[PDB]
Amino acid sequence: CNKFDLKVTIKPAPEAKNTMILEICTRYRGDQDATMSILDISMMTGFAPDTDDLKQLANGVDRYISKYELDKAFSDRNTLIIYLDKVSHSEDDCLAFKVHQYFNVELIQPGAVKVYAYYNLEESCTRFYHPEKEDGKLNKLCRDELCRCAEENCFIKVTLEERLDKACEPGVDYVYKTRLVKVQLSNDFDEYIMAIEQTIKSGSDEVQVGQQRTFISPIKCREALKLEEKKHYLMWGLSSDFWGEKPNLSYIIGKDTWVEHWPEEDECQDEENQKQCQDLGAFTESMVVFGCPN
Amino acid sequence: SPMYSIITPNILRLESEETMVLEAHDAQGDVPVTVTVHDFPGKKLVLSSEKTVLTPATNHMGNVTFTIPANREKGRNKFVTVQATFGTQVVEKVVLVSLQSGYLFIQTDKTIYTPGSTVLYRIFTVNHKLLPVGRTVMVNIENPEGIPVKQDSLSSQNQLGVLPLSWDIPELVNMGQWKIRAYYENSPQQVFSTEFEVKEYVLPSFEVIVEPTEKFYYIYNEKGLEVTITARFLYGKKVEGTAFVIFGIQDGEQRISLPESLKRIPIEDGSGEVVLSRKVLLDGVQNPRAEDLVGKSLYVSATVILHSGSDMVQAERSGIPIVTSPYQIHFTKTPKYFKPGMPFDLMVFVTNPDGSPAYRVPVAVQGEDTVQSLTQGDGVAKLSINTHPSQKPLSITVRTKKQELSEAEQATRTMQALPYSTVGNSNNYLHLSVLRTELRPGETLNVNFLLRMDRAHEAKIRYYTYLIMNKGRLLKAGRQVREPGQDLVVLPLSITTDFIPSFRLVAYYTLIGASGQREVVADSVWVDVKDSCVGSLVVKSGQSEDRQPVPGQQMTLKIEGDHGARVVLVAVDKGVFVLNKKNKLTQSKIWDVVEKADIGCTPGSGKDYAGVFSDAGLTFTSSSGQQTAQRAELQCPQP
Amino acid sequence: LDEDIIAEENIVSRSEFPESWLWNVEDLKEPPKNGISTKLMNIFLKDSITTWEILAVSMSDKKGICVADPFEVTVMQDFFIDLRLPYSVVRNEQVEIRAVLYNYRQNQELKVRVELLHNPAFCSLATTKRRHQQTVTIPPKSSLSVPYVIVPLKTGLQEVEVKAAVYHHFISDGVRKSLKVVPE
Amino acid sequence: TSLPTSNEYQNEKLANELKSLLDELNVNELATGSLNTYYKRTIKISGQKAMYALKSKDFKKMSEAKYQLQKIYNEIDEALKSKY
Repeated sequence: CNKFDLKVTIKPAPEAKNTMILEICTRYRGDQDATMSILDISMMTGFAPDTDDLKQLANGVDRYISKYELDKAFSDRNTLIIYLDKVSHSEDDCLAFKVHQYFNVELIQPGAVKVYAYYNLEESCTRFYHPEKEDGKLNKLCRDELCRCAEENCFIKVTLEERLDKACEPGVDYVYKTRLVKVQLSNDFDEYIMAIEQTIKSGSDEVQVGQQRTFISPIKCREALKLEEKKHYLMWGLSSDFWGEKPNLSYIIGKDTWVEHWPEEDECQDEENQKQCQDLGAFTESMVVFGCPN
Repeated sequence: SPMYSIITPNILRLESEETMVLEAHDAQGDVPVTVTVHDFPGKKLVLSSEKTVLTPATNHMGNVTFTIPANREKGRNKFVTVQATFGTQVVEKVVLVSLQSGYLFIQTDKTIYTPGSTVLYRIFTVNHKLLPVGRTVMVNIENPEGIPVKQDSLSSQNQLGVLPLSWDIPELVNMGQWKIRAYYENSPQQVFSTEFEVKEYVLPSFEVIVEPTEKFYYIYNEKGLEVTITARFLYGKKVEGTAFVIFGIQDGEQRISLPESLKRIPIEDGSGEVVLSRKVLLDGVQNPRAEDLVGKSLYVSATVILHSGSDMVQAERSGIPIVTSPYQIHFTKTPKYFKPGMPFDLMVFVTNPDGSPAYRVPVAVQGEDTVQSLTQGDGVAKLSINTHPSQKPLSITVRTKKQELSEAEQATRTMQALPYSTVGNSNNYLHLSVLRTELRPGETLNVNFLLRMDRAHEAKIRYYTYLIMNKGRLLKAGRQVREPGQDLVVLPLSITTDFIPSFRLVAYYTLIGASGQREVVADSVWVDVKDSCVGSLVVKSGQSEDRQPVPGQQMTLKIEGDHGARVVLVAVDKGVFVLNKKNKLTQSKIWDVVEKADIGCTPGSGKDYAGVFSDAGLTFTSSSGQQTAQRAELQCPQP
Repeated sequence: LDEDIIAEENIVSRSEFPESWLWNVEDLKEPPKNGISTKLMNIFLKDSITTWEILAVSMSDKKGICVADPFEVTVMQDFFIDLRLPYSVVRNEQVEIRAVLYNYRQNQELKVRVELLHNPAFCSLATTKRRHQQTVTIPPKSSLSVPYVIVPLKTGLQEVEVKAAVYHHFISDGVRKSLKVVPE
Repeated sequence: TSLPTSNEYQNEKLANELKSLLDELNVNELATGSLNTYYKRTIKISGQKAMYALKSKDFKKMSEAKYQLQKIYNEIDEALKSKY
């Protein structure tokens, strides 16, 4: 960025139940106010600008939108440029227009704004926006320099049978009963240092009983799993959940992974936990002595 | 008294055939002649092999064909002494020679490459006749700070004059204007260069074109400069979008933008209108005597954006002239010497400001109101004035005469033509009046041979000896016979493709008269023929009729050209040319290389008998000692 | 998979977009007629939707060199996609590529299901299992822009691919362009 | 029974003409393998047109398609001849 500033506020309006307000704020980092400049906006799948608003703007001075773009039916307007006669070097020049979702969808991609002066395009800045995603930023998982995609689902009527099934698929490669030592967290990616209490089915990871293994998850999954320390756990996943090289290996908290809170010795004495502690127990023997039916 | 004359090109060339004209004037029976070239000074006998006889059959006119080798021989011109011996008599002359082998042209597949994209290139190699020859060539690839980053050495022997080549552009490297240079291993000094830009780019999906309604701006034009902006995809289709336009003034290489002239217009249905107003243009400098702005130029940069925001394109029309008159006037295609009494054919050249030939424009001279003549499609106007037999310099001044232009808006120019300075001031002249249009090979041109002298020695003159220069070599040398009492004789000149792009004609006669004085009267004329390939080449469509082809589809290509010729193909996404259209190969670019290499430096004639000869690329040495000013300068007279 | 539309199973994209080609050499050895040898050439056009400019030079020792005029050939389509990738992205920065959908049909709007194919080497709303499509409407004689936001995940040479099909017609395009990924 | 109506006859001719091709489609699709990508890219879209067209029992779609597929079949032959 640096040549331009860009603050894109995507807020809901007061007073449908979906419609909101997009606000765009730009300033030029220089001595004079920039000359003619471009705002290259795009709508979030499902939205498109309120027209009555867009006109308002174009009537404005310092600003203009081409007839060509006005005439189209709001529905047909999923990108759109707003030309500017200037952008102040001094303070932020801002504006906004109500957008409306007319279309019902799951997984709504983020819109984005872009700015620059007509003369030079490589000196642009480019801010995303989105209702849930914090910064209009997709969900990734990056340690140091290596990133991998995490826009999938968190992990996801349980019978010893439903487990002797899902737990023999191709992906499954590690099946563990592990106790959780350290519960760390960060603004980006929280981790977990769980030590392995019994290697139920060994994987491409040469890990002896007792050793500690480091799992990770996106900061957006705090709700999916109630985290407790010294709480024992049953879990399995794939060997594609492996992070970086050996033997400093890690585990990735994904969709293809399964998570269930393994009760405690004297907690299973309860008369509602029994339906579990038993299924579990059996599962243990059924995976150690026999293995997978296939 | 017999007289032998030797006529050669002003400047010879290595490893190529040259020709020189042997003549026996007023002699009897067969005359055997031996011709020899020696290095200068001294003796190396570089070429003696050739012998010939001037039979009374062929009116004593000789053919010289020879090829000077390139033996182990600077900054100082090397010469040679030619020696022609008729019977026992021995005439000779000391001419200039050049190491200049011929030409070189380079072709690159694109005009512009990205780091890591290979550049294909061909070196076409030819002699001064533009015929494919085979020598050894060196080829450098300079980076944009001039430093050779690669060279090879290649021979064009048995390659029909075409050297394929490539170079893999490294991944990291300076962007900027790279250059490919090549010279004949014989002559390093005559280097040849073509450029190519290395940049980072994606191709654009349309082209943008800026255009002033006029090819110039008139300072008193209240409307300012009007400009129409035009955008259309590469697949031919009209563009919608908005476009930012802005102007400036150029002085020399110096460039001032008029920040205030910035305008944002809509590009609708592939087009848009926009204007610089006289006010901005003047304010934009400092607001002074508009006259001041005369001579400078304007420019416009436009930048279109599709309404989709996907793709941008810049483009700029540069150096639009600020002028007080629309037309310019040039005498550089008109000779600078006339014959008093004889009609003088004026070749006025009328260019638009930019430089382009202006069609159908009227012109006439100072004196006479009735004389007018337009400008044929070549920006040329043929006007002829009958001159007075006065030994006074003849100053002519021409002036445009277009209706709808004010007499201040019209453009003029003046030249000065001197009379032909005869021998002993005898008043003997020769004029070649040639009908002047667009000559084309096949068409037949008439050369009026007009004799100007006292009937006293009129019966004496029996024949005209004529010659043809072309690409700076002899293309033909013949005789035109005459009978006493005749002042006009007409020469049927067949015009073949071997005449392109322009040929010179020098006719001369010789006689004894007045008081036992050996004389030479002559005349030289330039005639620019219609420029175009010497053979032909065309690439039209295969399927006589059809709808547009489709991505990946088979299409038949048709190539109509000379039998046995070699064609070398390349097809280029025209999107490239929207990033860079410079440095392409053109045939017009080649004709331009060939003319600037002319050894003849004048449109027509000579100050004296001996000038006509040195003005066209020629020397005349006779037994009687009437030789031409030796030539020892490689280039023409520094302008 | 039985609708009034073409299937991604059956869309074969365009991918071969040279900037120059046909750097070939042909010889007019044919039987001269009226002095003019004629060769017929069988060439296969490349996938790009643009105008090709073919330039020929001829060299003959009898008649010399000859820059043939340029000769234009326009490859086009009534509907197609323009995948406008920039020169280079930086691994792990989020951008937004645009798929521009052109409809040059005379007089009728087009309904397309356009789709950014999944690439493990990129972080897109497109997964091994779930695809990423919208269903959109282009007026006639114009362009619809289609945002796809992504995140490049591995350096070196990566590949974005879009497919679209029009309903009720059986027209389809698909482009496969590649862009430079560079580390920070 | 007797004879079919106008529509009835034409409609059933087209269809069988059409089918007649779809039959030996697969053979074709398979010859594209050797051929330049345009052939494959083409035939696949032409194939579907047919099969939907055929099942749609509508004259237009059916003939229109009848022809699409005819062409490309011919552009295959022409192709494989310049190769032995």
